[PDB]
Amino acid sequence: VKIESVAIVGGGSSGWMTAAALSKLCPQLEIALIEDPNIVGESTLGHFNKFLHLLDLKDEDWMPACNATYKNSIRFTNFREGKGEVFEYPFGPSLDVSFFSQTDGINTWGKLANKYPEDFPPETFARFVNSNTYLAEHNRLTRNKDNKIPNFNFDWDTAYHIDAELFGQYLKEKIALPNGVKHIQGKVTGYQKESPNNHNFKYIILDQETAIFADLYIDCTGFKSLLLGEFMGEAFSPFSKKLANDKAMATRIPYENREEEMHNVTDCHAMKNGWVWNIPLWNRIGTGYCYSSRFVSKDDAEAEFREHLGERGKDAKIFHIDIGHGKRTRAWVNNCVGIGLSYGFIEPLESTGLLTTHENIENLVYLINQRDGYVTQAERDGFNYTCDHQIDSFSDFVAMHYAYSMRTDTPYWKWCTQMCNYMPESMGPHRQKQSTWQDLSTDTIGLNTWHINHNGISFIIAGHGLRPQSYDKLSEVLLKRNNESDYYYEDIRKDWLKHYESMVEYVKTLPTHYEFLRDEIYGSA
Amino acid sequence: VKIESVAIVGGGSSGWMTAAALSKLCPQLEIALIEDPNIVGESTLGHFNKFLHLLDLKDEDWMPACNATYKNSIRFTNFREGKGEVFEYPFGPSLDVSFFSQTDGINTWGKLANKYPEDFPPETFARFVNSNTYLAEHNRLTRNKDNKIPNFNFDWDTAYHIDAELFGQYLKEKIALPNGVKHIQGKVTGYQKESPNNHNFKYIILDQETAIFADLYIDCTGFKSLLLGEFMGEAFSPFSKKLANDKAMATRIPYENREEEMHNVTDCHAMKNGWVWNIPLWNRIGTGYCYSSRFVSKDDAEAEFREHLGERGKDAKIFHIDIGHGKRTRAWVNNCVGIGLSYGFIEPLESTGLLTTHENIENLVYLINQRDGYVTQAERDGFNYTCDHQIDSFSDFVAMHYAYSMRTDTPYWKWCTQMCNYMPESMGPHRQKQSTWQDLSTDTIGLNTWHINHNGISFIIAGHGLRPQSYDKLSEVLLKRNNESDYYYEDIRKDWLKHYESMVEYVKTLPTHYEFLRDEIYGS
Amino acid sequence: VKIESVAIVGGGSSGWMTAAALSKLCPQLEIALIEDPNIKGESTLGHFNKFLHLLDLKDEDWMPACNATYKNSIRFTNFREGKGEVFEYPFGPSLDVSFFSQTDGINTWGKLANKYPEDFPPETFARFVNSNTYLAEHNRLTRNKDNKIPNFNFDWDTAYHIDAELFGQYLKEKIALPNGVKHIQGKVTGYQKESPNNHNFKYIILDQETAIFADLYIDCTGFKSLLLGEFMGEAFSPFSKKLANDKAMATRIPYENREEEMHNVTDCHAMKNGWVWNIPLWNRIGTGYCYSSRFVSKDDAEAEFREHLGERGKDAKIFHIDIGHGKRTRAWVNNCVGIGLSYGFIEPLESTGLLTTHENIENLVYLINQRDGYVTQAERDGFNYTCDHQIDSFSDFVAMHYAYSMRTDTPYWKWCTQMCNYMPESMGPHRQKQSTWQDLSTDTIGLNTWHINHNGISFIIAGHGLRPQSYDKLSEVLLKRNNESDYYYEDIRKDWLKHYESMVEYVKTLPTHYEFLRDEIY
Repeated sequence: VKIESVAIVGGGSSGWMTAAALSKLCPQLEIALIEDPNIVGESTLGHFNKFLHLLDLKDEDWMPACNATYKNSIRFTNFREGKGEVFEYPFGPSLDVSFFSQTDGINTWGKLANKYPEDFPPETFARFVNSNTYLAEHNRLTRNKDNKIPNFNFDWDTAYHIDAELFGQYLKEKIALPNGVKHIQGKVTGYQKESPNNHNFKYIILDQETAIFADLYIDCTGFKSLLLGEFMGEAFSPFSKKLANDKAMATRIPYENREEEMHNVTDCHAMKNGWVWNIPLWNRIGTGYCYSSRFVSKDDAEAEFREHLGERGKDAKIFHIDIGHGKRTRAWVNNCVGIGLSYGFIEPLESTGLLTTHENIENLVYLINQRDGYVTQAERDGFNYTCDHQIDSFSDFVAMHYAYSMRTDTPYWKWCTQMCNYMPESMGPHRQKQSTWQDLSTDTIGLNTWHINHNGISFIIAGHGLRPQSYDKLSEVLLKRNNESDYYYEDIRKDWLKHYESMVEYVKTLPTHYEFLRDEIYGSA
Repeated sequence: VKIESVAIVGGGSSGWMTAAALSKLCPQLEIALIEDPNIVGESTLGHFNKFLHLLDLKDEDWMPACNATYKNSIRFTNFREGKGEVFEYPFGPSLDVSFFSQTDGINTWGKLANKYPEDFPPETFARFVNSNTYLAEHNRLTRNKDNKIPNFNFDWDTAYHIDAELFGQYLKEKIALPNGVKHIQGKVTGYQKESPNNHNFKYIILDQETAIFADLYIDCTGFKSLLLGEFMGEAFSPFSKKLANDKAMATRIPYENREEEMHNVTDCHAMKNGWVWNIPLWNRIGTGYCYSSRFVSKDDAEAEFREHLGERGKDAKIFHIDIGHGKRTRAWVNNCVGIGLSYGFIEPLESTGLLTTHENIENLVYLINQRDGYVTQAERDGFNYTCDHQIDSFSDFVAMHYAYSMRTDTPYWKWCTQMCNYMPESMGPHRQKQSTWQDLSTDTIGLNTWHINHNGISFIIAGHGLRPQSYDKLSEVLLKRNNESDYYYEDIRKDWLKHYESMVEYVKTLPTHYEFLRDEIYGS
Repeated sequence: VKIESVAIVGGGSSGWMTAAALSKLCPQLEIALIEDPNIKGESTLGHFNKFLHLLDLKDEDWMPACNATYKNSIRFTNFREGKGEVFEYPFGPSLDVSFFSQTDGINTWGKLANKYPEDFPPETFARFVNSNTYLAEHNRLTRNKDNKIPNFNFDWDTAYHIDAELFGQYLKEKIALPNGVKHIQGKVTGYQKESPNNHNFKYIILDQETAIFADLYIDCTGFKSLLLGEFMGEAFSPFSKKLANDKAMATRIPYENREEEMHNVTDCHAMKNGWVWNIPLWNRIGTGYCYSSRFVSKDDAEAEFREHLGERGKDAKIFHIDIGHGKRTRAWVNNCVGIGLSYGFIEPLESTGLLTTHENIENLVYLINQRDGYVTQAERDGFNYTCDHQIDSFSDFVAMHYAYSMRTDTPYWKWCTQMCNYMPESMGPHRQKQSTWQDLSTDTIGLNTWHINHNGISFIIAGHGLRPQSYDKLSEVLLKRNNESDYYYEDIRKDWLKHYESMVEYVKTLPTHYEFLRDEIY
């Protein structure tokens, strides 16, 4: 019954991330990884820091081995109104409450925005609640030893841009192979079930000859989903009802001015039929268009993409990917687990690429270390529920980036903002597992308030130009009960504007992203 | 593309309340109101104070222009047992915790009721948690300068009896027209959609000739629901599964003793097949029967109503109204929004008449002021959810007034209390959006407790003669674990009974409702 | 119109428990109990103490009248791994927080288990959070006058093993009959509804002759469910989707060494196709096999059971019962209420036998004392909701005892642990009324935490060898955010191990269960 041996099929980031984690955190396991000899930049979340910490990986050691750079924020260019306007979702555990009204809490920024519009445009919300914003905005970095950047923790509030394949190659050479992971070179061609009615793999077939025996098979074969989707036949739920993007093209561009260009951030540039990601690495920029075939041809999207990239557009080698934008109905089916794109994928607008991967890895390590590799159907059902809940949460969050945009300038954006219904279940009599659309609507229109329970939504709807109270006369009328006054907002305004001007001056004395990497991590170029 | 111009169809309270609010709080809007030249008293909630404050309306200015009087409570005569018994739902932000046991909180009154029944009949719950109750009970009023009436704020804890048509006429002359609302006299006869697939109104037609162009059309046509219901074809969900009342008749009665009769309160008198509202105005009493055609004829209901009104019943002119007791499945459909009875209506047992109106107005003003009139489908879906949730909440609350009655003396009351199932979805496997029936049942029978989360339910089930713990031996047994004691209830009893006797004495030194109105608002 | 008179059909524990409660707490009621002359041991919860306290019943008076003994814990032998391993669910109002990390709360024991495995095996969770555990473990009892056993209250944290029939006979003679409950000897043969459309009983028929008139009819007829199930036709929802056990056999075994054997606890011994209960009474041990006919024959289950009982297995008289393992879709239908097995039943793995009974009795007493016997449809619908919610909760809790076992040694245990899907609704878009499976899965795999909201689940999954954080490196990494340290766990370990060794020494000076009963009760 017990999982004693594991066969991982696939050797990308997902394969070696799984092999490394299992080899280090589950030493009781015998592990093999099957990789086909005969066969690109990505940004991470805060979540990634937990994975790195669990594997004892120091920035100094692994970052140079995969052209990694630092990431302090996701930047949204052209998303609100399609006129080059910018807003950040900076990394942070919690909103800095330092300049908040005692009585208005999180709603303080919105009242400032109503009273003093010229001083508090949408891009000021992030600055007003998160100082990581300043590092991102002026492309600077610091370990913040003396806490001179408020409520910023370098280790945990800074994530990474990585070459995922080289990251895998690092985990392979340094963690997996040394810990006795058996590297098997071969193509998985077929499988044998245990019996007509027992749908567990008895073994999988390598090169139409060799049978690989394992207690648990892990599918790290990406969009193919060879073991979970094909062999075990698990259905695929697409996200096409709230997310229109079903295609991606990707490319590598050389740096023109490497020091200036190697940004502290993943930029997301909204286009006519989707958005383009910008991922600075040590040696190059990784960039791609996520678009909707519903609204644009492959040829038209590529002409768009090249035009958008300028001179570096013309000779850029572009690779088209068919993206499984959705999830399998289950991650763990019989004696096979989907880890990475074999299970699920959200377009990386919230740098969610590796989420499907390290979440499932940590949840697998959790169950295997529970009772020496013994697991019940109840726990596997729990694994499926936990990781299903998560990808549904994140897919709704990503959908909100489109839903609240002001853009109606193309049929794509007219669909996203004016036609698509994001709350179809909301008029029914039953409470939804995924109810953030309903709850946000209640809090904003119903109660005229934000809440720290919006962890992330607040930065997105702020950047799209929404406020908890849309007009000041509304705020005024709520003070009238207990004969209160807003005059102290004049002091919050003056004091904060002063704090901003001096915070920018201090942040300009800090090393640039490139300088920090050169001096602290690389020691070179 | 953004809402720059608005066409409101319908005058009345709803039409002019919408025109005034939009004209003042959304100055960027071009506004027109279409009213058909060829064509009553009602009570408000606390909610109404927010509306008045948003429009800067001072009591001195608007009250005399629409025969308005003050309202401190909803009074329920004849609802528990059908024997003239009375209980109040007084206005208040929160339950006054002053005489509550630290350990029993809200359940203090119930334990007093069990221990000292003669001293704590059902009508004492309201007195014990809200002092506004005393103003309502002795027909007195005060601005409470020095806070000598505990936890009462005159501005916000006092609502109003108004003539709704004259209130609209005030908003028209003083706010809407001055702020450039374009008054168009005409009958809306038809409409033209934008295209085969675009179901937005391209324009609406006036007198089968003139096309009115607007970015957004607001339906204030009342029960007709001409734009939302008829033209946009939005379905109607009736409340007939929990609320039986589908008819109203209404009348105007002259005062016999105006000073004595012009009450601080909306009285709701339960009858054989529904209930009669009493709304004191400056110059008259507004009164009507809400009834169920399922259980009584129009002529039987009218004979009932006239008998109930006494001598003034005989010559009273009575106007019969067909009430759309329910909601459209959506308020905002394409480029048309329902505001008022065009969207929804709950019989005014909880003075909820204007709720469907000022809630939707405030939620519309909120979205229009967000990004200069630009709104997403997500926000309109949010608007529909918010205002649907609210009318479902309030319709359940109103249903609870019937459900928990002791009355089984007519087939109507036998249906309300013994036959109607108010919790049909509750035995299924899924959690309901509307779960107050389920939650109250769990709190009372399951956990033997009330909660401040029952904001309002507590006054109603208290008045119907329910307690969180139905018998004292139950309370006794829960203290027995850690050898704890109730002896201090003797002191809560004596101290409170003293506080009541002296509170009535103070309240009797205050001006009467009529005196207050005469001296502070009118000057007759 | 209001409940003035009540007819209880059935005279077991359920019948007389109902008659006694109503007669004492609802004096306004006229009460009759109909019992069939030709119709001829169980453990309780803490909740039973509330019932006893409501009826003013002192241990000294009622315990000897029904061969009652004391019960401080449910013990689970052979349930984790099928190798004689034991863990307790001891009685307690709350988890004792005395040795908990301020920052880790309930997760403290789990971190100790990871750091110091040899010192904190699964059986130590109960010891670490509940001292009642020590009384149960060393078969001792005390009134704890000086609170020398932390967070233990003798009156409320000690329940009972009772002969349920003799308990009913006591309530009959001492409370019900003296309070004027009218005892009617007869077989209920039929009924007449009020009209085509009014489905209320107008009366029920006794011996095909006599009509019994009552405002409210209470069905205490057990699995028969004559009034609720048969006459009112209320459907039965079985629990076979989560609980495989559909059969029970039961027996009486004499004591070999009564002093040593008369345990402080209900033992639940997991077998090949179910589990055997051990209920010590004053004069005998009551014992039975709950099993699944799906996985084992009646003859095979009985051979199993006799073998398990040893020498006194061979001559033991065994009584086979067909158990209605489920609930009626409603308890209160028209003017008839199901109380006891007529409404619902969970196999007594969580000593839940009397739950279906005293909870419905207390909920009925609650509504009747509200407005002098007047009740609305809303209140009756509320009664149905409350008592439906409860039996669904408890049936899920009982299912968790199987679901999380390590046993795969028979097809029965392979089914319970590796095949049965306990969370079928969980992948849907709607939130479930019953979502403890979903919420426990989220708390453990999702958030790597336990919660006091698991009141009881924690003892079961702890005993099955599960931890909130499964490995220590995971704990380490979560401290790293807010620069926190675990150093102080060395002191929690040493301090607690000291407290345990001295707690065992003190508990050994206390009287044994038998000594306590002999000196205090008999």
